[PDB]
Amino acid sequence: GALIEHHAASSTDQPVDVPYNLDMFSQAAVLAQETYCGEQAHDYGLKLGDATLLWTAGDGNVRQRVNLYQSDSLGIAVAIQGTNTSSLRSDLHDAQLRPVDPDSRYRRFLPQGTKVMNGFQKGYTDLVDDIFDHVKKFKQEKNESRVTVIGHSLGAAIGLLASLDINLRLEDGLFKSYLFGLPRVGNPIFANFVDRKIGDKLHWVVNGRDWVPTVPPRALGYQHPSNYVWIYPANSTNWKLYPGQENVHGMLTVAREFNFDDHEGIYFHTQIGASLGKCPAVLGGY
Amino acid sequence: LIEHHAASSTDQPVDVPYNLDMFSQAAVLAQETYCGEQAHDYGLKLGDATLLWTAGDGNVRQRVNLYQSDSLGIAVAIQGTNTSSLRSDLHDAQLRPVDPDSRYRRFLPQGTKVMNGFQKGYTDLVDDIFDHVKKFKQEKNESRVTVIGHSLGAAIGLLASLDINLRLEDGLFKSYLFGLPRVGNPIFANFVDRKIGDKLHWVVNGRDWVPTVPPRALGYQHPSNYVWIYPANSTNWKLYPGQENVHGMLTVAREFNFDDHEGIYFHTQIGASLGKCPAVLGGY
Ligand SMILES: *[C@@H]1O[C@H](CO)[C@@H](O[C@@H]2O[C@H](CO)[C@@H](O)[C@H](O)[C@H]2NC(C)=O)[C@H](O)[C@H]1NC(C)=O
Ligand SMILES: *[C@@H]1O[C@H](CO)[C@@H](O[C@@H]2O[C@H](CO)[C@@H](O)[C@H](O)[C@H]2NC(C)=O)[C@H](O)[C@H]1NC(C)=O
Ligand SMILES: *[C@@H]1O[C@H](CO)[C@@H](O)[C@H](O)[C@H]1NC(C)=O
Ligand SMILES: *[C@@H]1O[C@H](CO)[C@@H](O)[C@H](O)[C@H]1NC(C)=O
Repeated sequence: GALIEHHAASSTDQPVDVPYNLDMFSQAAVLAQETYCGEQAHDYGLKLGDATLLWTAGDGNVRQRVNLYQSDSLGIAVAIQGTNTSSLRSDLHDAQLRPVDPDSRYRRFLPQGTKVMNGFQKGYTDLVDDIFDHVKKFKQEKNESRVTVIGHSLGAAIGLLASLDINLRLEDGLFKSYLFGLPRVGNPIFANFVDRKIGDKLHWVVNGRDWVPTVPPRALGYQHPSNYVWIYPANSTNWKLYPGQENVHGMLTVAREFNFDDHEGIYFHTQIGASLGKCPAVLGGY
Repeated sequence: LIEHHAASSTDQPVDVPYNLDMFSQAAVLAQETYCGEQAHDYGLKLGDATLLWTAGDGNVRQRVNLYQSDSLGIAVAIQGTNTSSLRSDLHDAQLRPVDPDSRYRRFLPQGTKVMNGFQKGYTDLVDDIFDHVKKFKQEKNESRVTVIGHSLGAAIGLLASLDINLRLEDGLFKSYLFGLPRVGNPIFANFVDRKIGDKLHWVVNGRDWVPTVPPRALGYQHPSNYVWIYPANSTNWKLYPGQENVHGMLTVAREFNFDDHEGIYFHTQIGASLGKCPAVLGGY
C-alpha cells in the first residue's frame, strides 16, 4: 500500500554482559514451556521449580492456554501459551498484520498514536478479563502483591501487552516480565512507552537466528522495546544484552539470514518449544 | 511477509579503489539531466563530454542526455527526481515486484523481479536509447558505453546498465549511479553482481532515504559494493563490500532524512534543486 516514512531508533550501544538473575529467568522458562502441556493443564498443585499451578484457562485452539502459579521468586505468575513457526508463517497475513489502536480497556493509559499488531492484541483481549479476574483472586488468596507475566512465541507477544496492561490497570502493577522469542508487537510510540513504564521489569531473549523476532517487519512500522538478551549461537551459553531499541550490533546483523528452527531450543539451560520440551516441563538440565 | 532470505555482508569497509576523476565526470552528467533549457544544446561540453542527443522531458518520460566522453565513451545520463516526488509516487502498483520486460527477460535468471515503477521508467526509453547508442557508437567509432544516473535515474540506470551489457554488442564499459534506490530481488542483485559487478560504481550520500526504499521487507535487495559518503557531503568515503553491508547504511537503520539525496558527491553538486545549468564539474 504505502511506505512507512516514520523514523525509529536503532541503538549503536555496545553489547553488555547479561545482568539479570538467571535462576529467575530459568524459572520463567520452565513455566513458558508448561503452557504447551495439554494433559497437565488442570493438574492444580503441580509444582515446577518454585511455582505451584493454581488455575488455567484456554486450550490453544480458540484461545491460548494460560497457566497461573504461586511462585516464591515470581509471585502470582501468569504464563501464556505460544505456538510454532509454521503456525506463525501461516497466520501472519493480511488483517493480522494491521497496526491498530489499543483496546478500549487500556487505551486511555497509553499515548495517542500507539499502535499494536491486530492478531496479537486479539490473542490478549480474548483472555484479558479471565486473567485479570484470576490474578486478583489469587493475589488475595495468597496475600501476594507480585505479578509476573511470562510467555514464549505468540505467548510473548500476548505477554508484552499483558505486562504493560497489568502494570497500568491493576493495583500494585507488574513485578517482572519474562518473554522468549518475542515478535514485534507495536510501533515506535508503543515501544518507547513500554520502555518508560515497564523497562525496569522487562526481560526478554532471542535465540540465535530465530525468525520470529524479525516479524512483523520494521517496514510495516513495528519496533521492539529496549534491551534484549541475544543467545548466539542459538542454544549456547553465549549470551549478551543489546541496549536500546533494535540494536545494530545484534539481530539486525543477520535478520535476512534467519531460520525457522532456533525459535525452540535451550534458553538459559531450560528447553522451550512446543515440539521440544517435555510434559510436565523440566527446569534446567541442558 | 517475504520469508525469503537475503545476504547481508559482514565484511569490513575498505578504501575506495576507484578513479574519482571519472566518478566526478559522471556526476556532472548526472546533474545536467536536470537542465531543461539546455536539453537540446547539442555541442555543449561538460568536462570531457560533448552532448550529441537528448530524448524525454521529465514529464511523460525521464530526460536522457547522450554524450561522447573521452574517458567514458558513449555516455547515457538519465534524469532523476527529488525525494518529494518519490515519497508521493512510490505506492501501490509502483512498488510491485514484476517480471523483466520481454525485451531482456530471456537473458535474466528465472525468478528475477524488478520494481514495476522503475522498469516502466526504463521501458519508456529503452528503444530510443538503444537506437541512439548504436547510431553514435558507429558515428564516433566508439565501443565504450557508460550509463549514469541519480535518484530515479540511478534506478533506471541500473536496469539500462545490465540490459546494455547483455543485449548490445560490446556490452557495458562503466556504470555510475548516485543515490540508488533498491530495484530488484536477490536473484536480480546477484545477477547484477555476476554480470556487471566489475563495471558498477554506485554511491550513497549520508543518511539519504532513497537507497532505503523500496524496503527489504517487500523483497528488494541492493547489488554489491556501494561507496558511502558519511557524513553527507564530506570527503569521508569508504566502500562497503558485498550486499546490504551490515556495517554501513543499515547502521543508520530508520534514521534517514530527505535532504542528503541532493548534495556534494566527490566534489561536484548533484540534485534537481541544487546545481547550476549548465552543470559545473567539481568546485565543492
Ligand atoms: C537449537 O535447538 C533447536 C532444537 O533442538 C534446533 O532445532 C532443530 O534444528 C534442525 C535443523 O537445524 C531441525 O531439522 C529440527 O527439526 C529442529 N528441532 C526443532 C524441535 O525445532 C536448532 O537447529 C538449534 N540451533 C542451533 C544453531 O544449533
Ligand atoms: C548535504 O547537502 C545538502 C545540500 O542541499 C543539504 O541539504 C539541505 O539541508 C537543509 C537542512 O536540512 C535543508 O533545509 C535544505 O532544504 C537542503 N537542501 C536541499 C536542496 O535539499 C544537506 O542537509 C547536507 N547534509 C549534511 C549532513 O551536511
Ligand atoms: C504446529 O502447531 C499447529 C497448531 O497447533 C499444529 O497443528 C502442528 O501439529 C504443529 N506443527 C509441528 C511441526 O509440530
Ligand atoms: C520536486 O520536483 C517536481 C518535479 O516534478 C516539482 O514539481 C517540485 O516542485 C519539486 N519539489 C521541490 C521541493 O523542489
